Amino acid sequence: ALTQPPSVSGSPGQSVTISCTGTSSDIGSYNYVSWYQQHPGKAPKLMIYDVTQRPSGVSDRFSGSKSGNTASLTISGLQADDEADYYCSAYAGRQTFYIFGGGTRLTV
Amino acid sequence: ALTQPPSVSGSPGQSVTISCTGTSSDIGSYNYVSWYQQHPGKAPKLMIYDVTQRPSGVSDRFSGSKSGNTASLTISGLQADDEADYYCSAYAGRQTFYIFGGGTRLTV
Amino acid sequence: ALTQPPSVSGSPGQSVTISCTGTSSDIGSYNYVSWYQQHPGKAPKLMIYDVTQRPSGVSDRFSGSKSGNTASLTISGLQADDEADYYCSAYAGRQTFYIFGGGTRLTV
Amino acid sequence: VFLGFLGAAGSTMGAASMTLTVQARNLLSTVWGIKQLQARVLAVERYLRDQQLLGIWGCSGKLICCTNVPWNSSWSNRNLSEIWDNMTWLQWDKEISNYTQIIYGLLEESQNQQEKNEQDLLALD
Amino acid sequence: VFLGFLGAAGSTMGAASMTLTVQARNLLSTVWGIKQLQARVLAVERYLRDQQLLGIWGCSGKLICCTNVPWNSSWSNRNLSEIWDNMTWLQWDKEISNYTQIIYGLLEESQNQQEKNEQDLLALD
Amino acid sequence: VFLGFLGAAGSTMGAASMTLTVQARNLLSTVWGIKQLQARVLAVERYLRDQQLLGIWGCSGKLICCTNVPWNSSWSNRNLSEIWDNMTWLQWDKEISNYTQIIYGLLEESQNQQEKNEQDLLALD
Amino acid sequence: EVQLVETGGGLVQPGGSLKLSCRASGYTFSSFAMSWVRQAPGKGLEWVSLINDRGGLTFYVDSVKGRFTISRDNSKNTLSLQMHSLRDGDTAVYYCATGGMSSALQSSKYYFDFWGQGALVTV
Amino acid sequence: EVQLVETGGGLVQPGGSLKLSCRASGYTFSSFAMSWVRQAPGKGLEWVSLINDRGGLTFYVDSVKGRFTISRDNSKNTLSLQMHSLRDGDTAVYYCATGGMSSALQSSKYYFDFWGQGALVTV
Amino acid sequence: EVQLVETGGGLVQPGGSLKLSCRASGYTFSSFAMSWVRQAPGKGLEWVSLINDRGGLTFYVDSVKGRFTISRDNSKNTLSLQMHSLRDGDTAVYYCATGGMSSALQSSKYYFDFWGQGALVTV
Ligand SMILES: *[C@@H]1O[C@H](CO)[C@@H](O[C@@H]2O[C@H](CO)[C@@H](O[C@@H]3O[C@H](CO)[C@@H](O)[C@H](O)[C@@H]3O)[C@H](O)[C@H]2NC(C)=O)[C@H](O)[C@H]1NC(C)=O
Ligand SMILES: *[C@@H]1O[C@H](CO)[C@@H](O[C@@H]2O[C@H](CO)[C@@H](O[C@@H]3O[C@H](CO)[C@@H](O)[C@H](O)[C@@H]3O)[C@H](O)[C@H]2NC(C)=O)[C@H](O)[C@H]1NC(C)=O
Ligand SMILES: *[C@@H]1O[C@H](CO)[C@@H](O[C@@H]2O[C@H](CO)[C@@H](O[C@@H]3O[C@H](CO)[C@@H](O)[C@H](O)[C@@H]3O)[C@H](O)[C@H]2NC(C)=O)[C@H](O)[C@H]1NC(C)=O
Ligand SMILES: *[C@@H]1O[C@H](CO)[C@@H](O)[C@H](O)[C@H]1NC(C)=O
Ligand SMILES: *[C@@H]1O[C@H](CO)[C@@H](O)[C@H](O)[C@H]1NC(C)=O
Ligand SMILES: *[C@@H]1O[C@H](CO)[C@@H](O)[C@H](O)[C@H]1NC(C)=O
Ligand SMILES: *[C@@H]1O[C@H](CO)[C@@H](O)[C@H](O)[C@H]1NC(C)=O
Ligand SMILES: *[C@@H]1O[C@H](CO)[C@@H](O)[C@H](O)[C@H]1NC(C)=O
Ligand SMILES: *[C@@H]1O[C@H](CO)[C@@H](O)[C@H](O)[C@H]1NC(C)=O
Repeated sequence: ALTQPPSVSGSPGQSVTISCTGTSSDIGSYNYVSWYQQHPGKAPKLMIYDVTQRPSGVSDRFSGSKSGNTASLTISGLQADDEADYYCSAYAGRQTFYIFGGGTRLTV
Repeated sequence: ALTQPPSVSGSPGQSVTISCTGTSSDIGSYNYVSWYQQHPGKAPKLMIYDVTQRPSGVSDRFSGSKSGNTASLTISGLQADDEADYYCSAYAGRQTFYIFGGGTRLTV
Repeated sequence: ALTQPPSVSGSPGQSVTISCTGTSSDIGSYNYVSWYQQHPGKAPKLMIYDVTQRPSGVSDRFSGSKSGNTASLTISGLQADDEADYYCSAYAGRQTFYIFGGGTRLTV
Repeated sequence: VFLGFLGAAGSTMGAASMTLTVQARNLLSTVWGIKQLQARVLAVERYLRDQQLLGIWGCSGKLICCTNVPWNSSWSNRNLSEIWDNMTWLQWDKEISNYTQIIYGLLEESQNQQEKNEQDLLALD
Repeated sequence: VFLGFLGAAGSTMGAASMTLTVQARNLLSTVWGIKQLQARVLAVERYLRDQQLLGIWGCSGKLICCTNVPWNSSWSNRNLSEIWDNMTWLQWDKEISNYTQIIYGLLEESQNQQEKNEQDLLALD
Repeated sequence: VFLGFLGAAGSTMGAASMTLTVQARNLLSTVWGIKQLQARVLAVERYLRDQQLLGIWGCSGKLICCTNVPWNSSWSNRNLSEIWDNMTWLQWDKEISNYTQIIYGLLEESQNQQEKNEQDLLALD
Repeated sequence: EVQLVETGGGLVQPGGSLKLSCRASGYTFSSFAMSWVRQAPGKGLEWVSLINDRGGLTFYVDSVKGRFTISRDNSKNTLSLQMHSLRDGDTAVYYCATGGMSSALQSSKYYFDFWGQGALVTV
Repeated sequence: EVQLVETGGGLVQPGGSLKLSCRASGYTFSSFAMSWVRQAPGKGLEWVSLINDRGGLTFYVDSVKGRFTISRDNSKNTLSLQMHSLRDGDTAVYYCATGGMSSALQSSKYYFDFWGQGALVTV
Repeated sequence: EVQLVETGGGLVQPGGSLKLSCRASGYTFSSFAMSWVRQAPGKGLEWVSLINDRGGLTFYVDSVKGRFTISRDNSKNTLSLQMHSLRDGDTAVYYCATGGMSSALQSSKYYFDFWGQGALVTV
């Protein structure tokens, strides 16, 4: 699995960064790290894919980056809707395909 | 290995059923389950093969069946000669070929 | 790893034998067992290769032999220079290539 | 080269399957010069048509090739003993020639084509 | 046999890649007798030249063969969608014919040759 | 194509084994028209005989193929250095031509045939 | 416009069986690899299984390797997940999603683009 | 009419070696896969090794993989089991049996049809 | 006449990186497989990695499989070992040696014939 902080706190207008530590075999080997946002009680939504890329309909406020074995999601200009569970996902190779990190609660 | 009851008891004229619980990878994957009868102090003898089929020289009193991951041997019309150790055998795949269950003593 | 005695003692003029016990998969499977001599504070030097063969510049005093899963290095006519750490090495196969035994100190 | 050629023609199919190389080695070697050249060219292109058929399946460079096409009992409902221990290849060909084209079509329809495409895709992950 | 021959010629390359066997089956079948024989012999040796090219790479007996030659953006800088979903094989050939020989040279220079030698050496350990 | 053809003929066998593709690419391309056609047809069927020999062993579509036939010291008792670093392929052929047929017979007798049959059987378990 | 609706979530006894289905609309179903990802109620997401666009290749997490079976029908635009010998650890909301892989003739889609509503399975 | 007689069972020191043999009669020896199955005295049966009809393919249980070697001679109608580096866990009555597998040109014989008498090995 | 000189041993923080190099002279560099073998200061020798004569095949011990990278340049007669995510267990004197394997056209060289001086790495 991917180590993730259980909670990150912020206020509107600032910028927060949720980290995601993984093994060298998954995040240090492949540039396929993605971030999902699950509002409470609804399905997840893809916010970031391929480390940096963004889907269509996602603001520039969500951004992604990677460094070694650690991938980070930066959320800038916090708002009320941003309160969600932010899940990490990494492609871990042919044998084990996808490993999800523990969900991170954002409090605004 | 295959889980088998250590002992089953009966009287002449009734019908008893010896069970054989196995993993999904062996009994739940292949229809190759066989039953041997080893009288004390002599070699084993094939009583059932391929779950249901019978060899030549074996009475209809011995029968076999399967359900999910559990294979059963039914012996009807018990007699004195039926006192033996009844062994389960299952083909567990290419890597591990054959797994035998613990012997079951029949008392008549 | 290869089990080796931590120490072997002798005097000049005698003949000593350093043993090397290994698994059947490495010494009992391949006739590629080699012995290195590391004087203190310097690099190792190949003394024996392919169980019995000797490099160029190595005296007949160093000899090697094998029996089952145990390979032995015989040093005859002990001298002052022979004080060293004698290391065993075995080719353990395609997956794990080389396994070294624990160094053996020779005291003269 | 010619020794044993078709010698197992009357053997069982199981026994004749151990002699495939004697019958495989023997498929490759004025107006009459043109006749001999036409014969040689015809033999060459026939051999190449057979090899192409083997290659569009997964059976390239193989005299025995296992496939992923299931056997249909509409083609033959005999058990392996009747086929490989009681029958010969000539009798089997006489029995199965009506479905041979269906079998060839199935061999190149899905199994080798979808296999190849799936190996194209499995070389991505 | 001739059915569907070149029918996907105007299809996308991705869609035309599912019909390779119809165009692969169709490459193998007095003075005019000599003319017909010359045509047949030429077709045979052409087919064998193509198969030899496939075989000196790792692509023997295969209609789709993945290699270890990286794609260079000096040959084509289009993304997979423009190639396999927007373009046809004729247009792709027109675009890539200037580098085809470089690609063939790279296919037989290092990848199959060094692979084979490395498999020669990996069969020692 | 013709560049480097037989250039390593005087090289060591080890060094000439890195140039096999230059000598493999060069084996495939009125009364005199019949003469040229006979030459072309002969070259084609010769190439196909060699490929058939490679294919009845496990060496299909390969220029270097490792086998399961042990080397017998009755054929040559030289160590690898004398063969691959001191001798050329012409000298080796002169030395080993008396046993070549025995080696070919052993290559197609047991190793490929029993291997294939054993892979037929290993695809059952 | 993409919609993925799951049907078949319910209650099943331990050791039972269950067939989940996911119906897709709003896009080319046959051009997308599909995946099943489960979230236990208090825990996070866990990838269960994956199937390619043509339905020929199926991958599973080792915890459900011999028990689960992912399949699809492109004609009907349906994605099925058959579950056998259900254990207590399989209690979760199962989502059908589009992505996980792609063909060799497409860009890499190592991510789950469009998710479904969810289907609650309790053992 | 089938008979399978084992010879070579005896006493051997730990770390020793032993060659068991099994002579077969009453049937076509070369048409049958053979197997060695051992039963420790108070315990049940355990499959040891298997060899195909031609003698080219040999399979072993992982506990004796590098130590045991099954072989056969069809001309002599003999089945040999060489045992090296014998441990204390190998104490058992060894039975040679016919079956375990079959050729691709035969029906599946995933069972041991005809058993032998037995050969007692004690370490 | 054979000489193998190692350069690049030093101090590196945990989790850091380091490139060791080994320059060879006195023999045909391209005709020899190379190896890296490390000895921790109080402990014995441990094989780290191996590379063939052409530099195409690389083998590592499982403890450093995804972290270390052996390479060579035959034109320059250099053997490089790149080390990433260095742990505390990698503290050792690293020796570059000639041997470990050979080509199919050469006698077996399953041994390390000529050793280097050493390069001390401390984490
Ligand atoms: C032509 O067909 C006949 C059958 O009509 C075939 O005869 C069979 O030949 C084999 C091989 O010689 C015989 O096997 C041998 O049999 C005895 C036991 O009977 C045994 O001493 C040997 O171990 C060996 O297996 C077989 O008995 C015989 N069967 C019969 C007569 O029923 C014959 O092979 C065919 N010949 C061809 C295709 O050339
Ligand atoms: C010639 O080129 C045209 C495009 O200029 C190709 O037309 C395309 O044909 C395919 C296959 O019939 C159509 O797919 C179908 O489309 C609808 C949705 O539009 C849907 O009902 C079906 O599921 C199916 O996928 C496709 O729409 C159509 N595209 C266009 C007109 O843009 C045509 O295939 C080419 N013909 C050849 C190479 O023979
Ligand atoms: C014809 O035979 C001669 C030997 O009689 C071959 O000469 C050898 O050629 C190679 C390649 O040029 C030389 O290797 C080079 O040598 C020096 C060290 O001597 C070094 O600077 C280079 O790294 C390189 O390896 C080799 O020395 C030379 N050997 C001799 C003269 O004994 C020649 O290659 C053959 N030519 C053919 C088959 O075309
Ligand atoms: C076998 O052939 C019949 C027609 O003879 C066909 O309808 C049936 O689907 C076939 N079975 C299989 C399993 O392909
Ligand atoms: C094959 O079908 C044809 C159809 O005319 C029929 O005459 C022939 O008897 C059939 N052969 C077999 C072996 O069923
Ligand atoms: C691609 O081609 C250019 C010349 O057009 C060449 O210089 C370059 O090295 C090539 N790139 C690769 C990665 O081979
Ligand atoms: C290929 O190069 C030739 C050189 O004369 C040039 O005329 C031609 O336009 C080029 N073609 C392409 C497709 O770049
Ligand atoms: C080698 O050849 C001799 C005859 O020259 C033959 O008797 C011997 O059995 C052969 N050796 C092997 C191992 O095949
Ligand atoms: C091969 O055998 C023939 C038999 O006449 C003999 O003349 C010839 O010298 C032999 N050649 C070699 C290289 O041994």
